[PDB]
This record gives sequence, structure tokens and C-alpha cells, in this order.
Amino acid sequence: QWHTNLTNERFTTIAHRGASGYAPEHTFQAYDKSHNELKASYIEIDLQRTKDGHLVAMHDETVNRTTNGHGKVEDYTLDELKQLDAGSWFNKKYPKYARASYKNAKVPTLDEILERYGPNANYYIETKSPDVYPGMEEQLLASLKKHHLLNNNKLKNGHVMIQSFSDESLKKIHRQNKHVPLVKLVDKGELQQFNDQRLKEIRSYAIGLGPDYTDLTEQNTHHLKDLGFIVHPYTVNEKADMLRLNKYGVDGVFTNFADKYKEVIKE
Ligand code: NA
Repeated sequence: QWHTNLTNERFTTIAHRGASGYAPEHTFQAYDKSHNELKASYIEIDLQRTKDGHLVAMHDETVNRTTNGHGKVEDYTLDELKQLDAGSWFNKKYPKYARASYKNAKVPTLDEILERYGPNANYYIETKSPDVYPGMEEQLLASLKKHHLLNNNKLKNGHVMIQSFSDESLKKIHRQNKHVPLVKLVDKGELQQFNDQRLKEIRSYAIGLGPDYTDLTEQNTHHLKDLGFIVHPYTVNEKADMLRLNKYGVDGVFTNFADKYKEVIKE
């Protein structure tokens, strides 16, 4: 009597920032790997916006960590951002997975991503506060619609899952389009902090809940599942934990190693 992934999968494999563990996060390389090669359930995307308003995939608000550049993403125009090298940094940090082709990987725009993997892929997109990038939500939905991902059919098959730590952002989207599946990202330790009334309300606009995996235990997991939630704890890269969590009853996980999780599911 619980809820199961809209993709109709008992266990969904969310490729955290793409094939994050083997390729430079948020790059065609990383996405190609997790989607084509490892064949993971979702292409997980983190949104940031350029100076001239282009939604692009990048985890931090600054290009420092993942490029040969410095500054806030919004200080760069899409054109300038495209000059950056979004791959080299990966070779240097993870020599054991390094690859010559990773050099000069580019930062992708949300449009390019949807464009590239088409309307049959499944996307897990994250938004920031309605104050940090005003208009982000309206833009995301417009982009999704452009790429035919807002069709009700696609929506109830799990082709789209919008996630965020900002209740404000999710609520804004829910008002604008009640049909887009929403996932509330819970912070580390924050899961405990909120009671049933809280969960009850979160559940009024979000079908899913994505807590830090370390805050999960078989009991709360069951409880959440009971409250009608779909649970996708985040960034589980250890087979051991993958197995444990699956036993608790989760519906999938965010991971930088799609294959490890898919194998744990196979067994
Ligand atoms: Na994320």
C-alpha cells in the first residue's frame, strides 16, 4: 500500500550529476556515460544561471571548483562560460579516472541537455531559492514544455522530477503546475527536526522526499513511506549502504556510481 517510482521501477538509479564518479560532473561526458553506458534511471541536473539568463548545469554558484575560471556563474555570459574548461579539474582530482577526452569539456545549458537526451530520458532537476535566481522556476517549466516533457503522459511516467531544498521554490512550481512531480530535499540532520504536521504539509506539494542517506533508519524510512512519500536518499556510493537502504524500503538513490547501485539491485 506504499508508493512506487513513477518510472514503474522498484528501485530507481539516480545518476548524481551524471556518471559523476567516472567523469567530470555535469558535462555531456558525465551524462553520456550514465545514460548511454551505465543506463541509469535519471540524469540528475543542478541549475545555475548566466549573466544573460541562461539556465546551465553546475553544482556551485561559482565556476571555481569545476573549471579553469573564477567567479559567480552569473558574472559570466553563456558565451564566456563556454570558453571555460569544465573537465581538466576532474583529471587532476581523480587521476585514476582521468581521461584525455575530458579536457576542455564544456558547461552544458539545460536546453542542450534536454535537446541531447530527448523526451524519452528521465530528468531530475534541482532549483535554488526564488530569491537567488528570480524566474528560474518559470524558466525551467518553459524549457521543459519546449522539449515536450510537460505533456501529462510524460509527467506521470516519471520523465520529470523537480527537486529542491527550498519549499518556496517547490510551492511556486506546484501552484503554477500541479502536475509536475516535486521532491523535497532534506538537509543533513534536518530530517529528524521536523514532525508529522511538517511532513503532512510537505507531502501536500511533493510526492517525494530526498534526505541525506545517513539520517535514514529502517523505522523513519517506513514512517515516511507510510506517509505516502517516495524516498530517494542522497549520494550513496557504497555498495554496503546501497543494500542496507534498499532493505529499509527506499525507492532508489542518488549516486556517483550508477553501476554499483544497479548491481546491488540485480542481486
Ligand atoms: Na543536486
